[PDB]
Amino acid sequence: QVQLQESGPGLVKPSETLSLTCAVSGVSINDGYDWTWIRQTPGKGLEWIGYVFGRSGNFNLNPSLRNRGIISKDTCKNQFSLNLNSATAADTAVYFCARGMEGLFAAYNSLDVWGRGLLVTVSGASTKGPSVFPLAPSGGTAALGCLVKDYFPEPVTVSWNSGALTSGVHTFPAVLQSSGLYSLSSVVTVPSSSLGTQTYICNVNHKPSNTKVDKRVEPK
Amino acid sequence: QAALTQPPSVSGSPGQSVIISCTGTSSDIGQYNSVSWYQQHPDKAPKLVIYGVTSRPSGVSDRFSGSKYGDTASLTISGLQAEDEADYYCSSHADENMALFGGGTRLTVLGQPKGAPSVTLFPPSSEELQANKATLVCLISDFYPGAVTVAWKADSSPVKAGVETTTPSKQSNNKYAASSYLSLTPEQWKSHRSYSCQVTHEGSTVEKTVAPT
Repeated sequence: QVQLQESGPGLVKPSETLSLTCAVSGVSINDGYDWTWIRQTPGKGLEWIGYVFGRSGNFNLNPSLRNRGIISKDTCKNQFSLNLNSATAADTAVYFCARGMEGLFAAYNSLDVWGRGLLVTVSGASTKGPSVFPLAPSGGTAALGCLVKDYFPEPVTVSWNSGALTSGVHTFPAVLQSSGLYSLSSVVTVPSSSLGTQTYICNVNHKPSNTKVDKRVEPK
Repeated sequence: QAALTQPPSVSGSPGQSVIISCTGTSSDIGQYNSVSWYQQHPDKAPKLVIYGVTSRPSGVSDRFSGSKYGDTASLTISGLQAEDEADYYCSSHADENMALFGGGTRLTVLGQPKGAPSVTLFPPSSEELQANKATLVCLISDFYPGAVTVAWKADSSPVKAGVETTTPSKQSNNKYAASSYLSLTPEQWKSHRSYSCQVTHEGSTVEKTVAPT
C-alpha cells in the first residue's frame, strides 16, 4: 500500500557526504513513479531537491544542488537514495522522501505520499549523551520532572512510566546553549497524596549516543 | 527561475473564507497547469491538498479549491475551522525538469480565547549540585497568544548572564509553551535569599520563586 521510510545517520561531519535512503514497500522501485526528496531546515520553508524516475533511473536535481547531489535507486532492496557531497551547516535540515502521483506530468511536483522525515545535523561536534537529573516535588496536586542536560545532537524522547502516565505531562522543546549543547525538561502534575507510594519513572532516550535512562523521581 | 512569492501571513474567522496567493511567471504558473498546494502542521510531513491547479486528491475536503489567473495561482479555504490552522505552500513545474516552491503562508484562525501562562520553577537537584553544577528551570505553558518575556532575579536584583530561553511553540491545545534556564555556581545558589522567575504575558506578570533549602 506504498509506505516510504527514511533511513540514515542524523549527524554528518562538514566536508563529508550526507547519505540517506528511502525504503519503498507496497510497490516496485522500478515502476513509473517520481521518487522525490524534499528538505526543511527547522523553522524555515520547503526545498525541492530532486527525483529519480523509476523506469529509467534518470534523475534531476535543483540548479543549486546539481553539483553536489545524486539521487539513485537500489533495485536489490527496493530503495532510492540521496547523496549530498561536501556537507555544510546549510545542509542541516529535516529530509523527506516522497512519491509523485501515478502517471502525472511533473509528478515530482504533485507529491501525495510522504515519509515521516528524518532530521540530520551537520557539525564537527561529537555525539554526547545527556545527564538526567530528577526534579523532586515540594494544593492537592504536585509537580515533578526530569532534567535532560547537555546532549548532542537532537533528538531525545521522554516518557513517564513507559507510557502508562500521560495525563498532566508536558515535555518541553530543547534549548540550544552557546556551548552548542541541548537541554530539555519534562514535567508532570500528580495528586500529592500519591507521593511516597506511586513510583514515578522518567524514561529518557538519546539514540545518537545509544543512551537509555530510567530515572526515578522521588520526594524529600 | 525566480521563486514563487506567497504572503507570509494570512488570517480568517471561523466559518468564513480565506484566499492565499502564489505569484510566479509566464513560463511556470502562466504556461503550465501544474500548480500544487501543500498543507503542513507543526512537526508533520506536508500533505497534498491541491494538484494540477484545480484538482483535489483522495480524501481532501471540498472546502479547499484552487485556481489561477495569469502568473498567479490561488488557494481558497471556505468554512474556516481551527484545524485548518497551518502552513501552506504552493508549487509549480518549471522547465528543466524541476519544481519551484513558494515561501509558505501561515494561516491564523481568529477568535482563540486568551490564556495566562502556568509557571513552574524548579531549584537545582541534589544530584546536579553533587556534580558541582546548578540549574534553575522555569517551565511556561498554556498561554495565548504566544508572546512571553522572561526576567530572572537574584534576590530582587536583575540577572541576564547564564540565561538561555527558548522560543514559544504550539501545544496540542493551540496554546503556547516555553522554558527558561539559569545556569549557576553552587556558590551563587547557596549564597542568596531566593532566586525568582517572572513571566510577562501581554500586560500581566506571573512570578515564581525557589529558595536554597
